[PDB]
Amino acid sequence: TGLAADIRWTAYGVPHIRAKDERGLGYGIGYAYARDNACLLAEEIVTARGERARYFGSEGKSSAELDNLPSDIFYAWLNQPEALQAFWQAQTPAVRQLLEGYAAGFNRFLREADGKTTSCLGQPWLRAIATDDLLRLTRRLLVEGGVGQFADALVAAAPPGAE
Amino acid sequence: SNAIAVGSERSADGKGMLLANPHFPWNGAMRFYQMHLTIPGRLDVMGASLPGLPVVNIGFSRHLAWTHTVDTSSHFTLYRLALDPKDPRRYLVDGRSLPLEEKSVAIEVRGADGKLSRVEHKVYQSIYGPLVVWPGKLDWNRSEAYALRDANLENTRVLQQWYSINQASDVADLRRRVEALQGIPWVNTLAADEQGNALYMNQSVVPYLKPELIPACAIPQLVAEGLPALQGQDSRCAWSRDPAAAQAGITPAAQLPVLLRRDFVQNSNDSAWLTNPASPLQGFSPLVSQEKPIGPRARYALSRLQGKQPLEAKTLEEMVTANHVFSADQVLPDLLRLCRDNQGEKSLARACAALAQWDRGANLDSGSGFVYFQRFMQRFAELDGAWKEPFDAQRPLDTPQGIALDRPQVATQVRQALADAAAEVEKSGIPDGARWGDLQVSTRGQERIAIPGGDGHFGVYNAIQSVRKGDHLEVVGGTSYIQLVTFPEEGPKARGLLAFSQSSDPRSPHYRDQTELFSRQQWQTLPFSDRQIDADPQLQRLSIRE
Ligand SMILES: *C(=O)CCCCCCCCCCCCC
Repeated sequence: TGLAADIRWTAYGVPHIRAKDERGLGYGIGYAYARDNACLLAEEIVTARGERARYFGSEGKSSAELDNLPSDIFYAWLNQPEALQAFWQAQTPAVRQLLEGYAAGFNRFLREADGKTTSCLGQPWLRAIATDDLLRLTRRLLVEGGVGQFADALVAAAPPGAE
Repeated sequence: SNAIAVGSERSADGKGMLLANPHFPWNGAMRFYQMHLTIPGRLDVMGASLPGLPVVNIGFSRHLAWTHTVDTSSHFTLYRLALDPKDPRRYLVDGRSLPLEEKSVAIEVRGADGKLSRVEHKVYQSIYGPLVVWPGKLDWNRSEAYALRDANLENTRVLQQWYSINQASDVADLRRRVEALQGIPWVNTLAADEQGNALYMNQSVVPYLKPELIPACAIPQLVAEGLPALQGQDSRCAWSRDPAAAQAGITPAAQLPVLLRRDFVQNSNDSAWLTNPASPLQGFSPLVSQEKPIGPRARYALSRLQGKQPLEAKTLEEMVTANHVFSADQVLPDLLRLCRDNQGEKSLARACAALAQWDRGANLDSGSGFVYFQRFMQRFAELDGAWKEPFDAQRPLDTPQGIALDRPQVATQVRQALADAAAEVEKSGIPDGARWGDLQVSTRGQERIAIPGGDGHFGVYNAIQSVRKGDHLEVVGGTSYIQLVTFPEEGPKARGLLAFSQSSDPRSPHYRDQTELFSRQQWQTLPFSDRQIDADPQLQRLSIRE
């Protein structure tokens, strides 16, 4: 609560979010983004949570074209609870509020959605999101120029046998 | 990605101007999304961002516009480990045997039977970070392994960094806010403001090693392949500490390239070096910026930007919409000469006809010459010493150029390359007088939309990357969010498009509306002022709370 946003959309579905604080601003962002891209975010959160194989089995790939299971291993390693928690505790109040609003706004759209702009309505993986999920997305983007480019290489790193 | 910032000394109105032309995926977790964010009195910023981020990543405000390009700086280092001779799960630092740490993760897997099973996986970690295996390159054998230290894992400042950029007033404020926090992971920043400053910063999170340590700490054979690899058996090859760095182990801001000018700055994913050739950026760490031959997108932009003529908004727009295949400038004239020299050679006839009739563009109506040209260039790239003028460090804007047709062996190889390229094009299902736009498309439901542009490796500023899917090339990345910003007295004038549209959902009214416009290269107003927003006949408004 204490979450309020004013949203204007201009041509082509461009949102203009006005609010009195970061929390309301987040709220508007997440609501507007969910209207256009709920399924994308849900899919990418699944990826970033390392839950691809759980929903889709080992035969599929993420949108970065990694096999589900190696992808899951990488993201489960990347986004361990302590990494998330340390990351959260380092955030400024303003950023925390931005993220809280966003999660809340995304979930509000999910509560109300009737399929008008959401093709994955009903899927078990389209779920309410939490701030940790946005931290998971953030960290996935953070390492895109580093260990992210070696996700497969990390999963493959196993010690030698008797050779 | 491309970025050009124009300052008071070159713009047609004596003020700042910015072209933002990032090249990013059309799907997934890096799909740009447009938004305007306002907390009245203290925040008013518009642009585009990555999924899940409640900040603007590339945008503009009242007196400022900025954008980003993937940099050539290193954001991690590999560490070659020397293994304990008695135990390949132990590694030596200063000759002391340290054990690897093991972290297990457990993953649920949906089986064929629809039921879940638990997969346990061990992740081996050293003091540097996790081990990585690239078979035939970075192995884990009985004498060596490689670990990876990612500098951005400890960058908790990334979100605060963009929020801060979103609040910046002008170029000097932006520079301050970016240098103070050092939260940018892996991009350059280019910016212009109303007063006419043009800024380039190679200001990101980059592993720090003092300059006297580099030659001794590098793995020579791996750095020559462009991998940031260090000796992990030596404690002195740990990233250096400098109390002025915002994060331990990273390069201080004072040591990263910055260029402040009133004429122009540009970047097309090459290093800082020739950001503006009138003022070269040099003497940086090899982890930071090296003096390497620029790609053709940069060469193209410099050929348009150098000189004394004023630059208009339209000038910069047309650098994108021209769809000019700049790599043609280097090879096509000699290639066409070789075609004339081999008239009546049956294998070359169709290729040479197509190439000589080609507009040298990646426009919708561009002839099949572009297709012949691409396949030839792919083979050309594999030839040894075929350039008439090879890269020259003293003429970096103008080399390489031309085909060494005077060397008889090269002439034989280039012709065989052209025959082979012709054959591949003729094998494929390309019709008769089919155009580039008939081939390159973006699928939208059961329909297809022709997409102009082409691969940036061929010097097309409007970079579009496609993959073969059935009978077409399906666009997967490239030109995405476009903004072109100027600063007339009333307020920022911003123009552009989101190439793939706001929504990735087929059910959306905004799934393909800007894609139709991108096809026709019809850029639009990006409304920023209340007035601009109110002038929009499609205006919708909703207020929400809980
Ligand atoms: C061309 O190189 C495209 C550059 C696009 C970069 C988008 C802005 C940078 C976003 C990184 C934010 C990291 C979030 C954790």
